[PDB]
Amino acid sequence: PKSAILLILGFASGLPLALTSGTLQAWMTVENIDLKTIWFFSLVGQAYVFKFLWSPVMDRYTPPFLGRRRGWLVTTQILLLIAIAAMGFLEPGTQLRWMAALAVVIAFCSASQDIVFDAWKTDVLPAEERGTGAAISVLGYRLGMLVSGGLALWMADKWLGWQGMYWLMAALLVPCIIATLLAPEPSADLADNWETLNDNLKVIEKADNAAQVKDALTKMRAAALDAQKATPPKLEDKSPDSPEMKDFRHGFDILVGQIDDALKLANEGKVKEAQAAAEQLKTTRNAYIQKYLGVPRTLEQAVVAPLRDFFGRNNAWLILLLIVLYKLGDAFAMSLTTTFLIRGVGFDAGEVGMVNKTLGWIATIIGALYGGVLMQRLSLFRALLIFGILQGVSNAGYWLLSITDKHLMSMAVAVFFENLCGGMGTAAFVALLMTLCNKSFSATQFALLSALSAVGRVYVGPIAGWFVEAHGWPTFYLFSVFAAVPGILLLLICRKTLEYTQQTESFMMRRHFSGAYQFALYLLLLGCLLLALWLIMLALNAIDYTSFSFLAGLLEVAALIAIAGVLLGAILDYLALRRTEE
Amino acid sequence: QVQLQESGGGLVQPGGSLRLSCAASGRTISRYAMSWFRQAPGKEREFVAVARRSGDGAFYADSVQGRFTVSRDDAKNTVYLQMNSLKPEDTAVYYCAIDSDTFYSGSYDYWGQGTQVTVS
Amino acid sequence: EVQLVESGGGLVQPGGSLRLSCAASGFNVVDFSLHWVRQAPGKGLEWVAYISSSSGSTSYADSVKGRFTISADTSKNTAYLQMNSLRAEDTAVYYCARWGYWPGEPWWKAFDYWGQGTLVTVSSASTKGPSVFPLAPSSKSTSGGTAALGCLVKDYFPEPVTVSWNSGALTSGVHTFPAVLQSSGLYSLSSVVTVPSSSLGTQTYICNVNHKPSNTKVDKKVEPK
Amino acid sequence: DIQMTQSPSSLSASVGDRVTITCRASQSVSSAVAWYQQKPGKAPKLLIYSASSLYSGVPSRFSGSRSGTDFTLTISSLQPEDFATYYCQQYLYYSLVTFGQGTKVEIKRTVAAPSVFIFPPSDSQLKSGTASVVCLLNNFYPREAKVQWKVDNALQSGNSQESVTEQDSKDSTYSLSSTLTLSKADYEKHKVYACEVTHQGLSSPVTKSFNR
Repeated sequence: PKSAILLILGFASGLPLALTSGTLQAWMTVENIDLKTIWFFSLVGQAYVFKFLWSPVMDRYTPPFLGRRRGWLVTTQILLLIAIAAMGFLEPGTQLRWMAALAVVIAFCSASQDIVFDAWKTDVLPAEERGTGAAISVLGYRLGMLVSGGLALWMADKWLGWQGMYWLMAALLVPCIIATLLAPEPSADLADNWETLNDNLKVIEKADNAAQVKDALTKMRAAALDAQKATPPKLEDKSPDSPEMKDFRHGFDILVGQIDDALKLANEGKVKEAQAAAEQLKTTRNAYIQKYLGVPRTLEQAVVAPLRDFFGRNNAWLILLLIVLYKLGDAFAMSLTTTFLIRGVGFDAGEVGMVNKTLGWIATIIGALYGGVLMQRLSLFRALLIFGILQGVSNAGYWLLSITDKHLMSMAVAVFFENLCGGMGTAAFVALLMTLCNKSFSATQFALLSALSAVGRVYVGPIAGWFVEAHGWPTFYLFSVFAAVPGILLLLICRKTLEYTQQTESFMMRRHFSGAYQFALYLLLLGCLLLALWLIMLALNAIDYTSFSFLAGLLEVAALIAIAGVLLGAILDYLALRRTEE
Repeated sequence: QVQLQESGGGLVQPGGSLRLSCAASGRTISRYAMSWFRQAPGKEREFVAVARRSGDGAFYADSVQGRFTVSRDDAKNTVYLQMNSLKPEDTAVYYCAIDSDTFYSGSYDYWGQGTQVTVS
Repeated sequence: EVQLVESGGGLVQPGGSLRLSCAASGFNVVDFSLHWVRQAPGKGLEWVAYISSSSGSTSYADSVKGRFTISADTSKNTAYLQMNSLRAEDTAVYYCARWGYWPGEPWWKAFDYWGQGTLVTVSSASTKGPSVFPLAPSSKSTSGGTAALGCLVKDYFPEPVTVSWNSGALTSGVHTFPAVLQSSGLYSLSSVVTVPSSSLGTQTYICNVNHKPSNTKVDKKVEPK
Repeated sequence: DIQMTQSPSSLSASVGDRVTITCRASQSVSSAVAWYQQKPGKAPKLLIYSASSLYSGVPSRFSGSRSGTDFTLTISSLQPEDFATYYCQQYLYYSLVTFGQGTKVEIKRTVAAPSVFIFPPSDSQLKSGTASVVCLLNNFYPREAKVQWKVDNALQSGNSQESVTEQDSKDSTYSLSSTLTLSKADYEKHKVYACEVTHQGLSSPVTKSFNR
């Protein structure tokens, strides 16, 4: 049951990607439209890169229906359906119109769906099923890409048409809407429950009609009972009946007692003494029993809280370095595999490309599924180590090919093995990412971590090209094999924190060392501001009024500053871990 | 017109199995309960199984667990009865009962020949 | 020695007033809030009233408010529910459940100990002598087979009737038939039993009938006067 | 007054199959839901409290769980003693106590074919001014059946009262009753008591009479 939900939700997250990039370009090329210089385009791609920007809204606000995750999912999906149907109805026959604008809107909705789906996956899945869920979601997303790319395009070419294709996709998205309506909802208690407590308590102060005292007090009582059993922040690790947990329970016990007293007064028809009872409740609220509370009721907290959560932990920078460079070898192989097969070896483009497509698809799916099953049967760290070693070793198939003869079977075998190991590593990586989140700020943290993982993959092109054009292909692939060692070293460095999180299920809190972590955070913030200024300058340059050459220097200066901050943070993190070891 | 289609019966080998199919053409299968009837020479017209509208309800007899099996096919609008390990006493005439009235009284106005699974 | 016994059904004016008592042995009514729950014949439960003597608090359901009044005495270790201006829909079985103090596990195990129930029925029924008789073994009915004996009645002012066979030594074979409606407004079951006739001349036919509110005990047998 | 729209609304499963009952709270109630089992003619017993916790004395067969505002009660191994009525009560405050509807599911087991028996009283009942007879389906399943009074092939309606009996806590039978009560004036038109019953377990209606 749950696995079907994961599969269909991954299908949904993968469905809307192609219509803004490939099918739209095909539609323009058929109708003799260039789709260039429209000034709204080139932002459809930028939605997916910068989807981490509007993340805090997804976890700060709880919509007044379903839950926090499911309500957002339904709103995003229905917005997507309306937008896609509108896109189908729009006819570029007269002129381009705002078609790029609608495409930008659809891209934004799809990015929001991705954020919320990742957050829900992180929230609902248990520790053992993380790998299986990641594998099934990956399977669903690849299936969505497959159906959107070729099948729908062929159907529009032969039977349905460009007019009916988008209605078909909307009709296909509807069943996933009822699926997420049927989907389970996780639990989110403390901050939200105390927020509804405070809202109804403030409503009690304005209560004058003698009837909304009772209903308000009922809401407060249900919220207090729910929040009694949840755990507060900084007490997550002291979960199994700790004295501080006992005092938490004692305070909520007294709070519910005062609520019952006020409710007893209000059932008697009194109002003024009920108001005095709520005032006494608020007075005892202010006392020292108030030890833990929530992030909301302020705008600044909705943004600042996830960052402080993540960067207050221990192992915060080593995990960052691991995420940046774990799948480097696969990126180095993929960057020029096809160029190698076309020029480095004498193979035709068409059949070889198609067979590579099929073999890579099947092999990565099989690798992901097998890794998911093995990780269900194993610990996370051991599976990560095994799969990293395997994906590092499998790259040597291409060195073997480049030195060996020109038979197709050897190339097929090497491709199959490489994509299998890639799928295994992908499943383990997504499991690690889902482990690392917080279930309170899961959306923001997961989006930031995914973008951070892609950042390391982005800058591989020029170096790979220079190496392959300078020293050759077999040397390039031996180097690519030798490049998978840093990820394994990072995995072996931080195994203690991984096993601690596997056992206690809670991340620790850093306390040692001076305020050098603050200096590193300041460096990172300065680098981010410099990157934002550079992006704004590039946006202004897009108007072609004035061009500058020092932006290249500014970008690399900002990158060096950010990387220096990250490396200093990581060395401090490792030193602290070896200090608590010693 | 109204027609009832039956199949199966005949000589059955020892230690084997059988699978019979019952359908009705010309009458709406939906919303009415389909029942099977057994009769060995020594018992009454013993019960077999009955199914209400769609899969909402289904009742089973003595010889259902381990011995018979009931399958519903929506595409072909037919019901299958499956046998196993026939005792030598299982010489059984089989009746197919379709109720034309919602009362489920068991009144049978359209007569059906019914199948006959004879053993030994 | 531990139990919670309720009493109070009896003869009152139709649409009048009546007080029920719930006396609990094994625990004091101070320590546990006492709730009265009503279940109509054939339908589900519904909470009727509660009294807490620790703080003197008292509350009633909306559909019964203003007419009932529930009190208690702790020296006599019992609670009372006085019902005035009764209506036809009021007739039901009243259970006197308990609920623990907040906080703790006593509060969470709501209504852990219950009561056997008291059938409070409101009506304008009158008094007339019923007629309870065993089935004589007449030879005409089902000749040559098993005898269909039984004990059948005609009326009872209090509906709860306790029927036992052979001083409560046997129970198997007698189908306790739920009472059917009479045009007279009363209820007359007929508990029939289908047993072989191997004990026509050896086992005597004893049927025991007990009316608890009417405090009546009847022994029924087919014997000459 | 708002419930989720569902196409399958009924269940039909046999003995030994895991069974579940669900109820949803209208608003947030926390984990304050309890599950009671009431056997016929007795006060309800506390099966589950807190929707997941259990005290001593209850078999380990029963379990409970909560998700959101949904609460579920699970029985793993169905038994002959599990056939009673089941209530979920939310008990948030003393005064805001509300009960669920209740769920009773009958007995599924190997079929004993129904037995049709006629129960006339002796003719001595006529002294009291009435004559009431019984026609009963003994040891039968499932429930759906009806009885008419084809006395001398004459239809009877109104004066025939039908009622299915449950597995009471005393005799544990399964019977269906059709009782006919007539006056002394009606005694001149009908002499032999015959009942005709139609059941799913009767391929043909059963007519039964007694001779006086």
